[PDB]
Amino acid sequence: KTNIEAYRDGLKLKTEEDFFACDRQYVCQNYAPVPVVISKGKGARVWDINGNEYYDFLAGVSSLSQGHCHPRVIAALCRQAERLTLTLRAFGNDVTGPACRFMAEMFGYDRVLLMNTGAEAGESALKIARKWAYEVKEIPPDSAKVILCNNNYWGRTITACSSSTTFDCYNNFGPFTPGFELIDYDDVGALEEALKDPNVAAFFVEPIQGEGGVNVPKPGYLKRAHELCRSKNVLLIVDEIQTGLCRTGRLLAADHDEVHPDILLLGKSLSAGVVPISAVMGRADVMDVLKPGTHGSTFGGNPLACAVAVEALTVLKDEKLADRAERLGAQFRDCLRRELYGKVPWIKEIRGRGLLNAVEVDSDAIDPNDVVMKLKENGILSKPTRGRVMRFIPPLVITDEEHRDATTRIIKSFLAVEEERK
Amino acid sequence: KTNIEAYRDGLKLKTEEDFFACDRQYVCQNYAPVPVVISKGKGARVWDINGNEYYDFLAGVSSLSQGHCHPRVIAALCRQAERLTLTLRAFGNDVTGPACRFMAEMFGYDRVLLMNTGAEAGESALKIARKWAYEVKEIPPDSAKVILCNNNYWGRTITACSSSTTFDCYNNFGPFTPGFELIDYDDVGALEEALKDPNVAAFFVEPIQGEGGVNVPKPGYLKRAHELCRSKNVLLIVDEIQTGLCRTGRLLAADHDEVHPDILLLGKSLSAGVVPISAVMGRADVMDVLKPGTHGSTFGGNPLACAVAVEALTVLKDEKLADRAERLGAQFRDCLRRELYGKVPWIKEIRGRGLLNAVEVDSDAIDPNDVVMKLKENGILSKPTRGRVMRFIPPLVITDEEHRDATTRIIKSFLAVEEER
Ligand SMILES: *Cc1c(COP(=O)(O)O)cnc(C)c1O
Ligand SMILES: *Cc1c(COP(=O)(O)O)cnc(C)c1O
Repeated sequence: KTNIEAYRDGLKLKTEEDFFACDRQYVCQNYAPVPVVISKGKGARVWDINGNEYYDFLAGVSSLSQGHCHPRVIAALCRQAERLTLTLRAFGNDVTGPACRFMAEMFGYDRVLLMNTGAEAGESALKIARKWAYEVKEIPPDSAKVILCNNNYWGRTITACSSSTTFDCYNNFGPFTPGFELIDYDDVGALEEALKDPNVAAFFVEPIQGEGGVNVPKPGYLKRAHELCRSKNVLLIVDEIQTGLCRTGRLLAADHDEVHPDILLLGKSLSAGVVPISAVMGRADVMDVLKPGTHGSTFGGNPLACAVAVEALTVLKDEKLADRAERLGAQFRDCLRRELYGKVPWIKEIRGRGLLNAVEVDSDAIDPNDVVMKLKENGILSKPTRGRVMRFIPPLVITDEEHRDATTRIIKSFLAVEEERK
Repeated sequence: KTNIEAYRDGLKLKTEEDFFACDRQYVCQNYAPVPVVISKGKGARVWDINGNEYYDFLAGVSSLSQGHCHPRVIAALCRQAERLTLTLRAFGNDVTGPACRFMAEMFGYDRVLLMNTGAEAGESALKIARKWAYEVKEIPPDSAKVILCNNNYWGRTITACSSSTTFDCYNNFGPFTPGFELIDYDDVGALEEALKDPNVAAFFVEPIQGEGGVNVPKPGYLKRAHELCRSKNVLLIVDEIQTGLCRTGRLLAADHDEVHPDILLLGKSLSAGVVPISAVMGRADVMDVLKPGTHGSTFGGNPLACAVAVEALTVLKDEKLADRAERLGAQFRDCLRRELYGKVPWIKEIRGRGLLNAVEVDSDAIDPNDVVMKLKENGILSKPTRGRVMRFIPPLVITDEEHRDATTRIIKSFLAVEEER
């Protein structure tokens, strides 16, 4: 009945290959997808166009923590969408303020800036940190530096490309925005050395590196980093777009170290995967550098996304998804270590916190894509990062039985690829 | 009651003032909003929390061309939202491909890249142009230049600030992304000189500058610019995020000059103001420089936004909103000119195309905000740009009866402010 449905009917796409070809012909070819055509999602499950069921073990890289099509989130979208979707922040409305209050109180910050994407949240935090460094720290104009880590990921703008160490992310996209010092991740001594520069405005870091391969730092990393930064009046910007909102077994992964970020970033599951909405939060004397006219966005803070975000955030609490991720995650890692370590020599490491988990394989010893195909053959959808880091990031709403079943299927896939190697 | 409704009820916010104080306390204060508290929108109209009606003459700066809460668009949102909203482009789905084909065919391009915001579309276009210049033009490493115009606006990223001449956009946000050459808008000679640098990858331009003040260039500008760029193998990137999608009385504002942009940007009304979705479109040999892993976005091309965009775009066609914009916009400029030129001396110029109109005032002879308040007294909601440029950007679905009424109301507001002068 709707225009997309009717247009699609007219195209007579029956087979999965009919869709792959449509995609190849008309869609900018900047992804290499897994060959599946998903048509429905609910909770931890998706179905392809043929009625085949899978567990979704990417979940939007932790954008779907609440599950696909969560009924409450969908009801809140549809109720608000019938009333009002967009005013701009040029006009007041009856949603944006309350939603920013809800977030401010939930995370403990004076001010909430709403943007659309995670990359926009990072851009906005860097602009805040620079303008603050210039106007409050009074460092010389154009000299602000931001420290970031090797293999960081914060998105795909030119400034993010300019602060990346991933070849594909920056190659042939220059010239680059200046002002970035890259240090190793999970290395406190290198941070301490970089903090000797009094031009540093901020250290920008992930509690666990997401795209970089689910890299879990050593105990105390973030606590120690924060102390170093405070002692130099340098802002700690913590990117929780992938790690935040219950994924690691706590509300924020920073909580594991009892760290309250000077600037916090949220996105992804902030909307339960329904619409793009991201947040930058911080104390008043930092956030208030963004005076009227100095920053903006058409859709940032639109009342529809705000309504969705408050529902999505409430589901996290009501369904105790932090406790669920903590419990199931510990079990997943325990299972895989028990049944795969030793028996599968080409597994380099099994790592994670909560339900942010990875199995790094040795890509010289095995074709990583065999594991991906095999997993799919056994009803598990995932996409690696860096070729060799297999990722297991299911929605947090995955039931005990679904998780047990999935774990069994996942173990079986690795063993099957190992058998096949013989 | 959904969570936002129950939470808000608990805050006991009754007056407009209660809402403004809530904003000042919790919302990052990077806007100076007009004092109205909008609760609902329908078509060209909105209502505040006390049930006062207004005409929306900002329309999301042309994000709501289809009106607030277009029933077909909202029905499309809701139907798709029950089925599937996000897969990532890491997995296929049954929506993204067909929506991109729909777009490719409607606008006549080989490849469609879907992103979320207008800024992201601009970023993506600059990346494509730079990479193409390096890989196809073979210009030296890090040497790509992009030409754009004074008073341009394409967003708020650091790289957008780095290429702005607006003090508030860029001030204290550096150091800046290199590789930009700013020239005057609506100046073909300046473009021709700038194109002498063989390291230019692209000229990035708006068919009418939006935030810059609804600056309508001289006849032939875009046509002449495209020819100069082709002469030098430079890409013409046309930002139609504000001007496109029937706003100026044509499908694309570029159509006024019969210009097919080498890279086209859409955004805003691409979703009828319902969810952020933006698009970058271009020929295959340009767009295919974005190889797997070289660009991405979590929400870019998500199925929900696709279903919305297709419905949004079908509305524009089905409701003949280009013809509506042409016809009403001409009637608007003619009435304002006839009743305001000569009678109101502080109006510098009345200008626009279609329903992208502006009235620039002289702010040494009048307070800009007096006009804005009298408009609001008279039921017309607008926000100027650059202080002195009043903007009249209603939804295109505004009825004949509603548009005559609004036109009377705006004329009455300028005349009342002149009387009070
Ligand atoms: C995915 C991601 C981003 C960027 O979010 P987009 O919404 O895709 O721009 C930023 N930071 C981290 C840690 C992420 O995982
Ligand atoms: C509003 C606008 C943009 C930016 O779009 P956002 O979605 O606000 O980032 C870019 N270009 C033009 C011409 C615009 O009017």
